Amino acid sequence: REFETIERFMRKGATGATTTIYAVEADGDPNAGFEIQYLIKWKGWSHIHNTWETEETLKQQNVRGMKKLDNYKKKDQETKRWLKNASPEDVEYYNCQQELTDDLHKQYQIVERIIAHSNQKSAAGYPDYYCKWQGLPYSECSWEDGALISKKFQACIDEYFSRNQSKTTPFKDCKVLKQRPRFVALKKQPSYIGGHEGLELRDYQLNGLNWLAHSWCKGNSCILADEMGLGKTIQTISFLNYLFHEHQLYGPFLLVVPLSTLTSWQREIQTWASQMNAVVYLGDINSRNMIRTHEWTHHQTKRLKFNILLTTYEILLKDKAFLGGLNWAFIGVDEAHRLKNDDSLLYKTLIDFKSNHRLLITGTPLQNSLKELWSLLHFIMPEKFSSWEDFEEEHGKGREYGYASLHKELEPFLLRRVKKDVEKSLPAKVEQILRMEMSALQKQYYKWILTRNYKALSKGSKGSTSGFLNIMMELKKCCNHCYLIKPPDNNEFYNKQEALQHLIRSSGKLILLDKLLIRLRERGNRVLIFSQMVRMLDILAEYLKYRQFPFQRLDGSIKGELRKQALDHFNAEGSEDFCFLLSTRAGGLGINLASADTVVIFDSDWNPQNDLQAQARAHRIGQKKQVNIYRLVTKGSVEEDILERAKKKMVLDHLVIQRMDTT
Amino acid sequence: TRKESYAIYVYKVLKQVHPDTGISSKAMSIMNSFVNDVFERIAGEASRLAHYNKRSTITSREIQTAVRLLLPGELAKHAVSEGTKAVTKYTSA
Amino acid sequence: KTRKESYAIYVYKVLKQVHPDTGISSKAMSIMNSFVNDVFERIAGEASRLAHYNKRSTITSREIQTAVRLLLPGELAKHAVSEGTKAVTKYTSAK
Amino acid sequence: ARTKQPHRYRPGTVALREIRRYQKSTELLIRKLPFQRLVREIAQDFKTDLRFQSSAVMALQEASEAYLVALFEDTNLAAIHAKRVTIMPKDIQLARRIRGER
Amino acid sequence: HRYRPGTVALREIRRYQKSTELLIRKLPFQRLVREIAQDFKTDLRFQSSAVMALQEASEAYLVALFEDTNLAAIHAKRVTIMPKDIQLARRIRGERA
Amino acid sequence: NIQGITKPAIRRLARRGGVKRISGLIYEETRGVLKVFLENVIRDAVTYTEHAKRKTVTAMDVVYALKRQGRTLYGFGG
Amino acid sequence: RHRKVLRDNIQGITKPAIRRLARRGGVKRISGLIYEETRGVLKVFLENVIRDAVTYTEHAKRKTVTAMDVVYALKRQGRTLYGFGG
Amino acid sequence: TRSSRAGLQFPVGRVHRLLRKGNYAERVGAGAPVYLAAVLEYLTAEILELAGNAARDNKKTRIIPRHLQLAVRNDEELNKLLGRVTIAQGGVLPNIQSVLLPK
Amino acid sequence: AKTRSSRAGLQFPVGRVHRLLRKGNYAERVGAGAPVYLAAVLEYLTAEILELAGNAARDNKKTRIIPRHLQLAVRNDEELNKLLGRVTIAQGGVLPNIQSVLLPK
DNA sequence: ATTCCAGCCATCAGAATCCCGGTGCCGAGGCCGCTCAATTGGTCGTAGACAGCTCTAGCACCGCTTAAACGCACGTACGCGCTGTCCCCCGCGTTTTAACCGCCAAGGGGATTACTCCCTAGTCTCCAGGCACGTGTCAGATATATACATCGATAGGC
DNA sequence: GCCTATCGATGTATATATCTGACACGTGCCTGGAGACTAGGGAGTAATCCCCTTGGCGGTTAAAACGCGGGGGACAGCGCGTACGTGCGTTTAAGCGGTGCTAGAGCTGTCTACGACCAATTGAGCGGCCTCGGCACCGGGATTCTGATGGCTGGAAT
Ligand SMILES: Nc1ncnc2c1ncn2[C@@H]1O[C@H](COP(=O)(O)OP(=O)(O)O)[C@@H](O)[C@H]1O
Ligand code: BEF
Repeated sequence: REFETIERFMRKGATGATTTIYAVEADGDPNAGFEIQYLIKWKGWSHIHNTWETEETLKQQNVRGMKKLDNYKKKDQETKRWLKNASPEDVEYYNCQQELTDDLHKQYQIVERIIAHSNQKSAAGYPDYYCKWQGLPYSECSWEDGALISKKFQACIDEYFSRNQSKTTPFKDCKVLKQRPRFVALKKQPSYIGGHEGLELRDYQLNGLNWLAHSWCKGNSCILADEMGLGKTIQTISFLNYLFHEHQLYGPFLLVVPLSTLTSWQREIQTWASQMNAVVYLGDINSRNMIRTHEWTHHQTKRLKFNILLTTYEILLKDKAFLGGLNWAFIGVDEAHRLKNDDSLLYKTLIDFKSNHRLLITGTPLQNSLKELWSLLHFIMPEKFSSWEDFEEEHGKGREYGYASLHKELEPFLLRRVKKDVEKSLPAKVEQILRMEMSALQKQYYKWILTRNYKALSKGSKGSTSGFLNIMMELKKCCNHCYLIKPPDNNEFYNKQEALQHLIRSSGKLILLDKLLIRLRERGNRVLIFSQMVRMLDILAEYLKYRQFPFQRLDGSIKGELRKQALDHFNAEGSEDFCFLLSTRAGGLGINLASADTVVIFDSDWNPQNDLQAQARAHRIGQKKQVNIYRLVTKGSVEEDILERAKKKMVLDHLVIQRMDTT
Repeated sequence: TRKESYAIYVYKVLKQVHPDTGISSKAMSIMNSFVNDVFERIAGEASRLAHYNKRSTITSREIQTAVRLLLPGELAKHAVSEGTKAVTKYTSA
Repeated sequence: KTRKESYAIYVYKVLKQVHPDTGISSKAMSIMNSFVNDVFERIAGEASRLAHYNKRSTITSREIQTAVRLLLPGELAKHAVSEGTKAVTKYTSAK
Repeated sequence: ARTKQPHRYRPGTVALREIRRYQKSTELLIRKLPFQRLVREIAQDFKTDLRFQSSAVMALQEASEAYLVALFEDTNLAAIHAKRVTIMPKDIQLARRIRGER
Repeated sequence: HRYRPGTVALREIRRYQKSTELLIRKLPFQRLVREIAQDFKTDLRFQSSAVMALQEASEAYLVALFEDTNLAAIHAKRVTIMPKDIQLARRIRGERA
Repeated sequence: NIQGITKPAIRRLARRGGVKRISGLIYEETRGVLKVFLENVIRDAVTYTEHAKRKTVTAMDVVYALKRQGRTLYGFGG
Repeated sequence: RHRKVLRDNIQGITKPAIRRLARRGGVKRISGLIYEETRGVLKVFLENVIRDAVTYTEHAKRKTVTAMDVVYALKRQGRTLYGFGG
Repeated sequence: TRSSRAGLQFPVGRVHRLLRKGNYAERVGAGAPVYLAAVLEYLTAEILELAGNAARDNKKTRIIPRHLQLAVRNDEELNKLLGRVTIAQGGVLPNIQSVLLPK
Repeated sequence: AKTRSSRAGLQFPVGRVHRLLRKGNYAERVGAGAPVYLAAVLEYLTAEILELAGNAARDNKKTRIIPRHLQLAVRNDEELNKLLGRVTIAQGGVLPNIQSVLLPK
């Protein structure tokens, strides 16, 4: 059938080069007489050029980008008008915010690590050096004058050269992998640990290090489940350092640290284990390319230069290819309970990573089912636990002897030391549950939700009736605060002092919370608020801004770089921040705060282990004072219903766990 | 439980026309939907023909007329030829 | 001559109930009969397809209701549904 | 010693490239999640507390994209008819009216 | 006396839109229908109602096509219909695509 | 025979459509489109007639053919 | 700071999305008023389809809209879709 | 009889017979034909009322296809129901585009 | 053989078509030849579509028929385009076509 | 100081529907009788209505990356108004061809009816197409490669 | 105001080498299709007869058909100006991974109500007639455009 350009917008005479770090050292401030301007910022040049400049200097050089000044003018006018009307308390909050922000900005000027050096020996003795930025990703790396960097940052060039000349970097072939050496008992802390500062590991840490070493000599991987607050990471880095020195093993190591805890690990690997080079493999694609170019391979030998990496799960997943061939011996994982669901892509990714020793670090590995514990055990040695059905039949529930069998088999693979058995100095935790009655507005919204009479809630609100497809999550919102379901009408009250009263009376919980916070304020105790609803944090922040001192915040939207500063400011001695707003899943895990005496759980997670994790953020090694924990519960509401499940689960878990001790 | 479809028969047709070629699952679903649609269309036209002529039965002739009404030109002619051949071979048994 | 059924006697009663002093010619009547036939056929086809899709062997009143809602515009659909419900209620009353 | 002591395509070149690219690619163009949001919002007006199977939204998106593409083709023909190159709302209106959409 | 171009056109528009009679001569249409059918089967007979139905359908189709053509013409800011208008109308309708 | 559809007839049909001015080329196009429509309808009409084993094309055949083509006609039966 | 404002869901069919759909249709130049018109047309189409889909769902005593409901709704409008059932 | 019980002028028995001898479903419910008859009667009543109104507007007293066409095309809902339907002798709705009218 | 498709020499299921017609409420009776005829028609249409789909696939250097290939085959054939004129094939896209008036001379 | 086009109204011939009365057809709408199809009453057996139960799979977050959306700047291409020329159509008169109507005649095909017998639906027993589920591993998704057609658009040939 | 020529650089395309998930075959079993057999209604005829389609013909207007002039639209070429495209830096939110729950989508199974299929029987609706009014006709009636004479002046021009 071409001229420079402005980057951003932040006495008379002080301008130009003389104000730069080349001359301010010799002449300081050219004038400091009795108008005002803001810090220099140019597109294309490093921040280390900080100076004080005037409106005319840009014009004189004909810098392209003057038209950009209009937005800055808008900002200036808005700030001027807004600040005057701001209440004195809000003014204080804003001033503290500015004070912290300028310090954040300045921190960039401090160079952390020289990355590369140019063959052009300027002045025949000053090669150009590629300088890293403190608190900024590798994407911002720029070359700087060798002499200039030496004047203010001499030591860093010595660091980079010494590391470059070093030969401790790992090698592809190792005889240790073929046959493990004989175990040697560590009777006392080696002198090289802690450095000249003489830092001493606590005894239980030394015992755990001995246990981990013994397990390594047998070739068996292990799970470390030390009770939260005992410093698991210190023991991990101690094992790494032991592998370094007492075995001459400088093999690749890969610690998958969460994002919130990355900086803590980095600081501790710099203080401890200073003999090892660390690479924080975080940032955008370009920054990772920069690392993979400069800090990855020793081009003169094609050998690996790094010792310990610091990656997150989300980044490791998105670059799983590159590491797949560069097999690492010591693939460590922190906050390992993410591996409790073997189907999760992290499990399938890491299980294909050829590793010789994997150590999981999780405070509460027991979790809600034996399957999760089996999953972790499988991650230890896939050969010995390759079958689920066999394990299930071998450990049939109900019979009492099976639990003792479990506690026997776990002992060589899982190590855990309760606080009371290793450090009695720590004050005992105080747990109190404060019932509270729902407010009348809460009761009316609750009645409407239960009847699903959307007609009432819709009055003057954009809420969608289809958003009620999960009544549990809306009942929880109603219980917490009315504003979550129905945004408050800002036109009802123009005076803040009245809107604050309405906000307080709107939520029954706040009626107790404000009084509790004031009473703790009298004692001078700092308070940590953990909540699993991020909008709840917004509500609480708005409430705080009216009355109390500046507060730091930690939720998943806060970029990592700022979390370092927030944590340091709250922890730093002399801090005035009254309380810390921490989202549970983001900030409740791992971070070592140890600077507060109250931990208030606004809303309870479906999983009590997360709540226990949050409580332990304060109750850590650094606490010199007892911590009082208050769990908020709304009487006559589903929140108690959740707590009943929590009680059953907790009783069962405690009964099982207590069998581990020979009491 | 069991859902019945034309997957295997379309696959046989494919391995007759293009032995090497394969067929993705969504392509197979598309072909199944097309077969169902043409089936229902021809059946409906045949039913209308029967009701109009006050018949009570659908015969090969009704299907032939439905094909002539639905498919255009050469497609209809070839479909009619194939149907006549199939019926003849069936009777020849 | 064999018998050709039609709705003439019914359309005429409806006309004499909405407009007593009015009449209808032989072609307007044919148009009305065709319209009735077309609406019947489309509603019946909707009911049949609804039944087959839902794997059911009966054309219930509810099938006709959904068919009318699918086919007629909003206001016509609402009025037709109301009248059908009333008719069904009255029919079931004399049980 | 640093011490401190362009190309531009013309209007229409990229449009043709986009035309070719999106005629070649079959990938869905509207972002899935906002379309799901709009589908749910519209459905709310008919029956509250409705649930949607994941394939229902996909089918609706495919049908809507195909309908919009056909409408844009007709609109482009209408614009060319007026000896123009820009599609304007009256072009869509004419296309719909001819197609018979009220 | 002599009307300006356009007046009689609107007069005819009003005359024919108001009325209902068939516009095409019946006998030429009968001949066209018979000729078209001849290619399919010889000796065919047509009921008068069949021819009238075909005429009604054809007139309705042509009137609708002319309305669409008029809309297309106005789109180009013209007032006179020309073939490309019919072609555009058909293509948009899907008849010729 | 197609010429039997004369210029005045197409003129009148255009008038009913609201056309005020008609180009001289519209007539051939109208004749062609009419021929195509007639062919499409008549083929189905004959097909229906042939199935019935008849020789006279009835009005019902035309009605069925139009209903297939989406041109439902009321006035003769259905 | 954020003023708690939220954009309309209809505005979620962004200007680049209409631009891309136009590109697939062969459109070289797009007037700025097309976008609102396109949004309205899409809303009307979705309303027409979803009405029939919801009716079908209600008939089955179901509270979930299934792909077959959408297929049937589109088939009613003469817009048969393939690849999701039949 | 089965129509007086429903108060419908249309025939329920004929609708039942057509539903059964129509190849629509294996069996047909008792209530289906009454519903269908009521719907058809309502539609006919609406069309006839509009047609009679149109006839009054023309001073005639006998409905003819012109009247039905006018009624259908002047009602948006009825026009949408019968969009693809052409009525013999119905003519067209008087509609002259503005651009064609004189200044 | 014991299978009605072998007798007719078709691949499509003649008995399944007979079941569908018999259960679809299309008519009160179904002849023996109607299933065979309909099965043959369906088989021919499937073969016609698949030939073009495979040709399009081989043009793109592919080996599996995807919806794009089916759409290309359907839209590039005048007859199949009329039969499937109102059919939207998911994930099939559209035929490449740029109006002349848009490209420069 | 003076004035002719557009222009508000103008005012008066025609040229049109329309408005009206007559006249008078014929198709409505009413009545009659009688068929057959709808109604009443009965048994009868399965849809399907309801209940109880298992898990998909659908919803609601948080968290975090990172690509796409967004806002703004620049300039140039297209739109839309405008003017002017030309030809193409409209309107009208007069001639020519053919519809249209009425009465008539034929016989061909639709319609109908009696009678027959063959093919289909309904029931039963008995497997082997068919499908769910599992699985091993090539085709395609995906990195990194250069190779190849030009936004122009700049510089020199007239 | 033009031809060609190279890279302000740019984005497709056409090559590899992974690796990875979807897809092409295998295997158990249980439903559904296929061999038997039967009953009986519907389809298939051959007759008959009635209508209504086809074809003739003569007169008889209506329409179609040309032919001409001149008005006003079509359509081209020109000229502003603005809104659209392109491109960049910044932001937003989609997308995806992980964690919870549980509403509700499908199934099984029980047994009961309500349709199907009968039989008598009876009245609604059908075809067949029959006889006036609604609506054609068709005037001359009125009157409602409508285009060319018109009066004037403002405005730009004299
Ligand atoms: N060996 C040690 N000696 C003294 N203090 C220690 C030691 N190990 C840990 N710490 C304290 O623990 C804090 C770090 O907590 P860390 O154990 O890193 O948290 P994580 O639970 O994430 O491991 C530090 O502030 C430090 O003061
Ligand atoms: F318990 Be640790 F701070 F993770």
